[PDB]
Amino acid sequence: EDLIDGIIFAANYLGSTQLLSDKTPSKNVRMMQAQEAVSRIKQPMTEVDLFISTQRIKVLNADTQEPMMDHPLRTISYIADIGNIVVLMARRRMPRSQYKMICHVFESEDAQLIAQSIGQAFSVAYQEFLRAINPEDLSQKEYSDLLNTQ
Ligand SMILES: [Cl-]
Repeated sequence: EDLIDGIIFAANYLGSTQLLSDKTPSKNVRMMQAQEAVSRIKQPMTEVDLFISTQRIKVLNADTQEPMMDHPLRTISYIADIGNIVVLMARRRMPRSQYKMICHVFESEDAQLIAQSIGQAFSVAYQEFLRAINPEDLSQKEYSDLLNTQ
């Protein structure tokens, strides 16, 4: 076989928004944060390399090759692409009972491939809960809802 364990994409990092809350943010709140982040795109940027594996997503400065963000895959709450834009949201570590959600925005010719690569690295892990129900017995609306709350 020719299994791929990691992939790196060039992209321009446009910046991020951060949301603090006293309870984990709902789906409706996360989608509001994602739209607001996109609506801010005018435009300063940093060239980055975006590394995706089954364990984590890391953003490296392209020029220095030093990490700027390192997110374990299990903390990603949302990934989407629209045109050349990629939006990636992650729950940041906070003391107990405080919550911080970060929404990063990138631009790349490979936006759709990047979002697809993240999405599938994720739902690979999430479906690894055969040892906790058989995903293949959940409808589309059931699995989709699992991903949006769990
Ligand atoms: Cl890794």
